[PDB]
Amino acid sequence: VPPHVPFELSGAELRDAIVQYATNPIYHDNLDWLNHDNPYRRQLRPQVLPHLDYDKVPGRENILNYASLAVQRLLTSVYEADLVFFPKSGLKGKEEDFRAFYSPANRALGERIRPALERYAFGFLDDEVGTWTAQSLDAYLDSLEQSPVEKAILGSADRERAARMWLVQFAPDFLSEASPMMRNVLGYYGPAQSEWFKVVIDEYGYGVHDTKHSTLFERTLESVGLESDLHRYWQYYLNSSLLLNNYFHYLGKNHELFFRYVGALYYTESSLVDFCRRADHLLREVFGDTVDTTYFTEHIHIMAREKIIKPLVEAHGDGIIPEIVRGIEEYRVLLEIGDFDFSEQIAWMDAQPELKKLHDPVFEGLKQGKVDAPVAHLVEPRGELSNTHCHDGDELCHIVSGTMRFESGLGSSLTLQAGEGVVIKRNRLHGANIESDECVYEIHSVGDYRKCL
Amino acid sequence: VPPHVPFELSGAELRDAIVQYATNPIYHDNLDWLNHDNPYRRQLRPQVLPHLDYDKVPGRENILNYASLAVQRLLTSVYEADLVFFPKSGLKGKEEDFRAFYSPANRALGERIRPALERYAFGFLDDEVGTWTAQSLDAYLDSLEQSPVEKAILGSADRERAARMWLVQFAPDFLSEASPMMRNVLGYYGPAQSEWFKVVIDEYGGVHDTKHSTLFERTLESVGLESDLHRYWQYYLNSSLLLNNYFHYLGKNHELFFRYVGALYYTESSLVDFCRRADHLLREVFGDTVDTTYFTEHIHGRMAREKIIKPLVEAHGDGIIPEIVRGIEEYRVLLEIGDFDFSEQIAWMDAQPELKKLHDPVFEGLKQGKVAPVAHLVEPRGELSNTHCHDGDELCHIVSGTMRFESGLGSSLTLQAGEGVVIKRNRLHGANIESDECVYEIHSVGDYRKCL
Ligand SMILES: [Fe+2]
Ligand SMILES: [Fe+2]
Ligand SMILES: [Fe+2]
Ligand SMILES: [Fe+2]
Repeated sequence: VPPHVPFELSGAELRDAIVQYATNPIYHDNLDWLNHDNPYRRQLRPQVLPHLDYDKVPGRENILNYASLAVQRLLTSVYEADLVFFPKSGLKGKEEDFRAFYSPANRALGERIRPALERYAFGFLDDEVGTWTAQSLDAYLDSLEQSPVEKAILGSADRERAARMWLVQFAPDFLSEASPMMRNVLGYYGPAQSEWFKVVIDEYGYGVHDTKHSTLFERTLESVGLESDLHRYWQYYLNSSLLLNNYFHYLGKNHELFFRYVGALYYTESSLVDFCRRADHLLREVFGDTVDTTYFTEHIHIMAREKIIKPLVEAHGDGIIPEIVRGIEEYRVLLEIGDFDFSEQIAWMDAQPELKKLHDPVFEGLKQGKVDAPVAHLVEPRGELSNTHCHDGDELCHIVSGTMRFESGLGSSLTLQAGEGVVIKRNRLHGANIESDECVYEIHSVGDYRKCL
Repeated sequence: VPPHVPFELSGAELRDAIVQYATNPIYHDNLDWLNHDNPYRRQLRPQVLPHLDYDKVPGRENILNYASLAVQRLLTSVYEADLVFFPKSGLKGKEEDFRAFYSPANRALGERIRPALERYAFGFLDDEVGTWTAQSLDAYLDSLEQSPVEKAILGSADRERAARMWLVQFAPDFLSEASPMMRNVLGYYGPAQSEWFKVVIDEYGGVHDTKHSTLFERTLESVGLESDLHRYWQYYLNSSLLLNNYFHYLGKNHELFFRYVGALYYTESSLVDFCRRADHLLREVFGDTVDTTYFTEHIHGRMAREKIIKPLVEAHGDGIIPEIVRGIEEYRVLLEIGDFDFSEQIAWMDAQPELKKLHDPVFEGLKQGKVAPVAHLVEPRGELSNTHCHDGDELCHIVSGTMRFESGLGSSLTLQAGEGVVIKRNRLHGANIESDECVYEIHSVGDYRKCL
């Protein structure tokens, strides 16, 4: 028997393999802000991946840096190759993009880099979350006010724009609802398999398309002027949103974390009533009667501890309890990241007029060397659309000549003319496009922008 | 934007990558003929994989050669990594085999070689199966004696052994029923998704006792067979794995989604005749004790042409009709291979006493130089050669010792000094040593009839 060479992929061979998967033309930069009914095109900005270090796994203080957002976009596209998508208007015309996403090359390229991507995205959870008995697990299970999402949407200068930015975050999740959960009911195991499929049955709405939860979220999006084609608002997905959705494909694809999904299954269903009640009350508060919230209220109309957790512990032993606990705590940490990330973006979107005015005083500090900041000069023609991204330090955009559309979120835009600019806060999703025949502008890497005031 | 380097894996780098995935100790040779309640260990015989050419894809005339059987075993192991398995007696004790099967290394190594394995396994179908209209398709759909399976089991010298060999072939399929089809209901598309999930619902029952996999459990336990995967892995036929791997092939690769739409029509619309013949066959062989509720419950075909095929062609155009037909015809070719492979295996098992007698005359023909390469072997007690096959007939001649020659589930021969057996090509077979030592020769006679 020949010796086994352990699987290894790191260093430059990892960067080349990640670039290889992402250089597929369906992943290149979009010329518009939205995807036009094409579920096979996902913008991964491949021109930046060669310059990132995937060997250096970041901590929680740095999971909002661009490399983590770049990895989230790669992981979403890698996971979703197992899911069936077709445009709302049909496959006719998009056959070539359909073949470039579902091909023997695309999945193998993404599956070979998945272990390394799955460690840059979730490696920090080891520092954020012993032996257990069924008795200790019970008490921990028994020990489980305005939400941060309510404060940001209700306290926003534009409540409707804030809520619409919140709804599109659930597009990859709710429109393919229970797709990650179904990864566990494949195979052959005990009665817990039928019990888990019982959740999927309700999650798919008995087979009827009208009561399917994915169709319910369509009417929710269509009631506020938003579309339901994936992935229309891909460029408006926050880092934390992809992190939350990718976590269940992470738990669902890798069956060694099957008991971690069992823990997160309890926590979601036991917190789902309060979440759906808050979403229904908040949406009707922002939009009124015109909003369709049947998706959330149906969940209140609708078994895991006795019918799944208990028989699994009796059959597979007490050694699986820490993983059930770890799945609960890992998910709670991720929810905290979403509340912080989403609240920072809304405040960043609402403060756009003042951060544009703030460009002046920051610009004077640099001219007086209050800080020493690297500068880059750029000349781009109209239609050079920088896809949405973020930076690890604050930047000062200064427009010398021309006209630029600075994007900070769905419905949040600034027109920047000659002599004007904007202060770009770090870790915030943002992009830009040129609206004039030519635009000359500068980018100042000031680190902390408050050091220039 | 850096230029795109197209995915490439062939030649020596392909063999190294296949050996790399299969050298996981959970894939090593089993010391017994059966797996004892461990769904994470599958025998892939990795010490033979370096000596196969995966670049030369064989045609249908050679898809029963051993190289195809080796690829079938790997593809099943790669496909089933997406499936949840737990032992019947619990995990407690299989933790490291459980971690050795469900790990990022096992999945990435198997997914990297999957495109090449799928070209070796299904490449012949390109030579075995234009534009279409909805009307041309309807007419093709409207135009679709004992079965070969009945003739083989009822014509067998041991009908009970014949039927038990037939039941274990469906273990990876029936015990994980609707698992390949459920790969298509993940995602986000039109009403056709809800129609497909309704078919999956019937296969799962939602209740565990009425779940169709549980019905097949009581079927196997009623004839003395166990329901833990993969106990009879060494007794799985090439064509059996080929049929099961075909639906994971269609389910994993969503570019073949409409090929599955064709295969969905044919199976459910032919499953009634299949289940009725199986119910009649099992009751004739076993009698009152056999539980055939699995087959009678199945007795989807009409919901699939109107509620799935019709709106899909209306939504995606006529260009998907050729793939729907291809899924139908590709499935019919594989059933033809299963019927031939299974009929040949039973005839090979029933003819064991005569093939032992036939060793004598084949052996003198070699003694007259009428035909053969020879290999001498000295193996100790407990040397269990896992089941495999060869591309030509071989003559096993025993000089000294005792050997248990395995030819199938319940088919065995004791081979002593001076005796032997004629090993027919492409037939699943194995061997074990029953004496403190066994010295024997293996003669590669090609066609054994040239020695008579
Ligand atoms: Fe739901
Ligand atoms: Fe930027
Ligand atoms: Fe069924
Ligand atoms: Fe042999």
